[PDB]
This record gives sequence, C-alpha cells and structure tokens, in this order.
Amino acid sequence: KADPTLQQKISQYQVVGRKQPTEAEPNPSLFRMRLFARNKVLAVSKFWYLLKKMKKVKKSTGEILAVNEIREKRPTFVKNFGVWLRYDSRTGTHNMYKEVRDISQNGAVSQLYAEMAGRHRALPSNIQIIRVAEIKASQCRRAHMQQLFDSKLKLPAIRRIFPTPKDKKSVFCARKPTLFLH
RNA sequence: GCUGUCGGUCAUACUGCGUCGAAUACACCGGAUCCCUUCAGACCUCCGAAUUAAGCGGCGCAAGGCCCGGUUAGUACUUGGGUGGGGGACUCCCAGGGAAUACCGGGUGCUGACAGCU
Repeated sequence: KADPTLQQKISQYQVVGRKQPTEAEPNPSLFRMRLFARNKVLAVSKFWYLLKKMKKVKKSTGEILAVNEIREKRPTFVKNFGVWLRYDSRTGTHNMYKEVRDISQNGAVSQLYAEMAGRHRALPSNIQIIRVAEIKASQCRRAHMQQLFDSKLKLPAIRRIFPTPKDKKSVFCARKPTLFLH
C-alpha cells in the first residue's frame, strides 16, 4: 500500500569485521563502518572494497562479525542533511559537499544519486558517500536550502497537470481542461 | 670453555682495519748428507727442535658487504565477467590472486665423526 515508486531502495547498515586470528598475531583490532546499500549482502561487498583501500585486508583474509541495520530515530518530521561525497569524472576524482532535505537519511541518499547522476553524469559505481550528518537550519551554507527556511512559508500551486489514475483516462474529452484551477 | 685431522651448510661463514689469546696443538722457524726440485733448498722434498710478530682463533668498529623482518602496498601488475565509461589513447566496477627497489628495526653463525687439553 505504501508507494514503492517514489524512493530508491537504499538502507543504511553498520558493518564490523576484524581481519582474522593467527599464531603470530592473536586478537586483532576490530573495525567499524556505516554504509548505504540495497541489501544486507551488498553492504558487506562495499565494506571489503572500502576496507581494502584503508588497510591490508581482504574478504579471504578477513572475517565479518555483525551487519546491523540502522534506521532514522524519528522519521515523522523534516530535517536538513549535509552530505559529504566523492565521485570519479572522466578526468579524475573530486570531493563534493551537497545539501539535501528529506524526512530520512535513506530519503536523502536516494535523492542525491538522482541529483548527482542528473548533473554530473556520475555513474552508481563511482560515487561513495562519505558521511551523512544532520544539520541545523542555521548551518546549511547553500542558497537553495536557505530560501525554504522560515515559518509561514507559502507556495502557490501553479499550472495543475494531474497524473490521472488509470481508468480515469480517456482518449477523447469534450470541454478542454482548466490549469489555473483556483 | 677450547686445539688438531677428515668433513657438512657454503658470506649470519666474505673483505678491511684495530686490540687480546691459560694449556696441549697447528705454525713460523734451523739444515742440505741421502730421497727429491728448480735460474734459485723461496716454493717443493727430505733430516730436524736453538717465538707468538704474522698465519690461526675470540672480540670490537654510529664500518662496507651479506642474511632476516617491517615499511613501500592491497600500490604496480594480473586471471575471469561487463549491450561499463571514452572520439581514441586508455581507464573504472564486480568475483579472485598479488610483487620489487628506495628508506629505519635486529643479526654477523650453526654443526656431525674421531683423537687429545683445566
């Protein structure tokens, strides 16, 4: 009943692996990382890829302990996110800082892969979102965020093209439609 | 703890320079009649018994070398997959394997058979 179509199917996951015991080196140092992914499996894939860049570890030489799903605390109300990220253009790599507004962190990251692909043509494979912090209104530094802030904000509905539920739709009509609506 | 003869691994065992070695013992060392060797008793050979300087052994050196590990580096490179990217040159993701100098932390030996010596 809840509409599948609006959002991407991102969920946030914590991951914790630890390399692997040896007779030289027993009890290693443990790791932790928050990741965004489709699934409980595909988080672990992305964990081992990212941990390979940091430290001399692999999926064969490593061992994973826990994959905790994380969600929002309170998803009812709207909040500002300052997303840090990197991506790979056809020249080279660039770090960015985007600012997105939605009810959830999952909703923000869904909205960002749309935005990032649409502008910069950045493929899903290249993007790696580094950290997604919650931000106060008096903190966002982007101008498109600032217009929205303030109580009593109003927005008039202009040019009302309605996506008719199917079956409602007919190929011919009589009257010609009315878009200003009022 | 050592010295000799025959060795094993064949530099952790080599090379350079400097100090110290109880006791056998290796050694320098004295001689040319015979065995024997040359230009030449230096080498070699034979017959000997009136100083640890070298050889030999131990240790040192902000030593060179050598050996061992950590970095370098999950980098370079690479196997399988892609109706991935790119005008090409090339490059990224997925499933895997994965080096080498440079440079600093420790080392400089271990050993079998036989005969002897604090």
